[PDB]
Amino acid sequence: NNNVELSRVAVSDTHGEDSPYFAGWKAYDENPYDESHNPSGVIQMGLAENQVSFDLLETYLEKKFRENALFQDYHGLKTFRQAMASFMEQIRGGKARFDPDRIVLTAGATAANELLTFILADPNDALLVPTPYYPGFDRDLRWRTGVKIVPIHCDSSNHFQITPEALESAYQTARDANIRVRGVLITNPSNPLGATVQKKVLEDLLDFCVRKNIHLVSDEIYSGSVFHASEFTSVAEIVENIDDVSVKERVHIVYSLSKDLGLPGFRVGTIYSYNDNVVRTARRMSSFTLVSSQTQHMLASMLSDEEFTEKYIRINRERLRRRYDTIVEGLKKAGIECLKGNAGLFCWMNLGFLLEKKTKDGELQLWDVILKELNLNISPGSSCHCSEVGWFRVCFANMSENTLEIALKRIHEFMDRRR
Amino acid sequence: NVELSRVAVSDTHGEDSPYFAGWKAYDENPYDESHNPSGVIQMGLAENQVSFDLLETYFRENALFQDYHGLKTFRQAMASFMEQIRGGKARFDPDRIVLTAGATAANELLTFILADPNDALLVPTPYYPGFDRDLRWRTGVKIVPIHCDSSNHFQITPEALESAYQTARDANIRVRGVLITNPSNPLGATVQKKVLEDLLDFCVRKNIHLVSDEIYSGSVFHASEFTSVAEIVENIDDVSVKERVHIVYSLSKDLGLPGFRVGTIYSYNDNVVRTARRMSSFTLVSSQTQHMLASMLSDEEFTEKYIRINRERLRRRYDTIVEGLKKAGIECLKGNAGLFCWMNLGFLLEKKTKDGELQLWDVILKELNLNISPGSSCHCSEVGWFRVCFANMSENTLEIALKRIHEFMD
Ligand SMILES: Cc1ncc(COP(=O)(O)O)c(C/N=C(\C=C\OCCN)C(=O)O)c1O
Ligand SMILES: Cc1ncc(COP(=O)(O)O)c(C/N=C(\C=C\OCCN)C(=O)O)c1O
Repeated sequence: NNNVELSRVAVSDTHGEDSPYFAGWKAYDENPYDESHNPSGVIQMGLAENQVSFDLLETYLEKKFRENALFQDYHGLKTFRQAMASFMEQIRGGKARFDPDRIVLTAGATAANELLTFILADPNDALLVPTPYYPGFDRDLRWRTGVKIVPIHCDSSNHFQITPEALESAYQTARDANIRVRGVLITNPSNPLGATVQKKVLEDLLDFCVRKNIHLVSDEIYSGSVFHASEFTSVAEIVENIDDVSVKERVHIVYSLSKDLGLPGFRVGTIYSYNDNVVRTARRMSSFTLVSSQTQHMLASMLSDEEFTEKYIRINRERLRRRYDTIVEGLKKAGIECLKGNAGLFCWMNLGFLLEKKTKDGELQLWDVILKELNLNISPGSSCHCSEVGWFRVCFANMSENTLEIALKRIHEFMDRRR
Repeated sequence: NVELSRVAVSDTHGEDSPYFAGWKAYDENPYDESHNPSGVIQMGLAENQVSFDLLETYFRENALFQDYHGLKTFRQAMASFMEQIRGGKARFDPDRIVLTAGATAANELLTFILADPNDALLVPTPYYPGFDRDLRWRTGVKIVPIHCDSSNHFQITPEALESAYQTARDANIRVRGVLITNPSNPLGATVQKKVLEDLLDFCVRKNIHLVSDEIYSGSVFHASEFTSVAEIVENIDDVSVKERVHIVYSLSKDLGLPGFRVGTIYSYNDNVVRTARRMSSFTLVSSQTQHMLASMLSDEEFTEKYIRINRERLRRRYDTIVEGLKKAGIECLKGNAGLFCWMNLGFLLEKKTKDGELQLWDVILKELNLNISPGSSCHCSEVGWFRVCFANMSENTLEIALKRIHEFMD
């Protein structure tokens, strides 16, 4: 006899925890920085969390049960989905409108993307994802679904943006390889690039999805963190300009309050689908990952406070843009370039010029030095499947001004030695 | 036009079914004491309101906490709360507690961990209709029934386990475990300690898993009649036996908090613990909710008394409905736990068939404006049985519902 057996999924490494993204976070837990009693400790810059605006929520909740405890309906509180739909309209500046009856809540966007993948792709089918992308997709999209990721290659020529030749090449290469493609999943604005997607690129992408008869999933979890509202194009805007419901039926939006509101612990995700069958199916499936009715009830009033949401979103954009400029201008003093970003909680930092040669193990060696001599946890670009080595994602939104300044000192101090 | 996955177009969502057709019909004309007492009274939903008044009489760091270990305070509260429910007959290490969004998530997640697509789990009939979705819809895993009949109050026998296993072998389906409900839904009955030990020996001999969904453990009328598989493991000394036992629990039924989506897996298998915790990223409990409940669920004073009083009211509510149904000439199976009774209407049947049972089920939904669950939606092997929920309603509403059934038998 042998030890009682677990499933293939259970012994698979697709949980993604043998990886630089997880090891650097682990190195942070063993020696965390602290201004007062460990200024030599590891500064956490590898986690995309937003604390720069959190005082607005603290100030707001200061100034202001049986029903929710019994409410477990898979639609979610009608009151909260109105708050969510209105909050999403405010993020997009009225260039889109959201019917609360189409809102499906999930425990964060982690749940939403896996759920949508269950709905749009069979096991052994594939989704196209532009590189570089959020390492967590390698778990979220694949671990339990049997679905595969086919990369859409992007390089620095066009600032890592989708080109029609890369969409056609990724699709056709897979189709010639007897891999069935079911859709494209994009991050808009991008993680890890911190960059909006240009409107015409999204329009060509939607046209491409029509021509191949595939789906378009747009993960817009950083939409409220675009530095300037007018530079963001949600796929909702491209679809609102179309009454052809035959076209609408393939577009789905993933959103979450984890990044824009800085509430990751509350696990508020949503799917907004223009496909009525996906809505009905996603909602039944959300039974496996429902949002606490307590937090829905708490957040509903705050997220419907049109006065407060207008102010929060405006101010959150400015503080993130302000941190982006702080860190990008700090790195330029040290002789380090970043991609020009216009959104998100992270900058995309080019260190390829410090490498042995453009190889993967050279990037990890450098990452090891930044993690052990500089005591900074940042994410190596190859764990985001970047096509060029030496790029690093650096998060700037989860820390105090001074902690960012000290982190900048260590890097500036490190470049002086290497010259 | 776009294609969706087989999972998306599948019937396994289970809503083209009487359990959800009657729950539907309730929404179109819902009862309300104030402005519609002729409306549909909901008796098809196992929810517990009878003890909620006891709860009523009783930030930056939380918002940022998204760790899949869960709050340590809340894992401590859950573990001590689960020990109090079992009367100290078992001990729960808070470090092994894995939280999920309800037991709905927990059973599906465990199914992902314990069985491959196209393998099977054995499930005793009758069983919770939601399992037909939860264990199968996204997992590709099959349910092979363990048949039970009324001769022994629908309890598992060593023989039924073995022929059920043989049935899967004939279909070239590999059995990976048995999932039981302890106490039973829809029977409302504890499982005898002897039966659980014989079940565990069967799982050892076939080297398969045993999942015990004990979401109704706090609703056993007389605490000593309940045997958790945790008590049986507490006194086993072979690790080969322990390693296959996993407990699912939730605060939805015993505490009446279904909306907060607090589920847990307590597994005696360290790799299931670690895998369940990684997999719980897809279905985490709100940290706000963990925090609020940690203080309440660690107040052993309040919890010891809450558990005691909830047992007494569910027993009396059980007595109210079963004695109400007997007055109308209807027998219920002898139950001792849960939020529902198991009602035999087999004598009003047109043809001792499944078609006949649903036809009769249609009458109670239309004419009586009562949603109750037909036993064939629980895969009962005998026709004419119905699950009737009694804890999701007021005193007044239950009396009104009984009166409607009483008149129908006239
Ligand atoms: C593009 C994208 N989608 C979904 C998620 C999941 O977020 P949720 O709504 O479940 O809270 C992330 C989280 N981004 C990160 C994940 C951090 O770990 C926590 C995962 N919940 C990151 O550091 O890049 C993300 O970047
Ligand atoms: C044995 C069992 N396990 C798990 C669950 C789900 O519990 P939760 O996910 O809240 O922790 C139920 C709910 N059973 C019912 C609840 C249904 O509500 C709607 C979802 N089907 C029922 O009517 O039998 C159950 O009976």
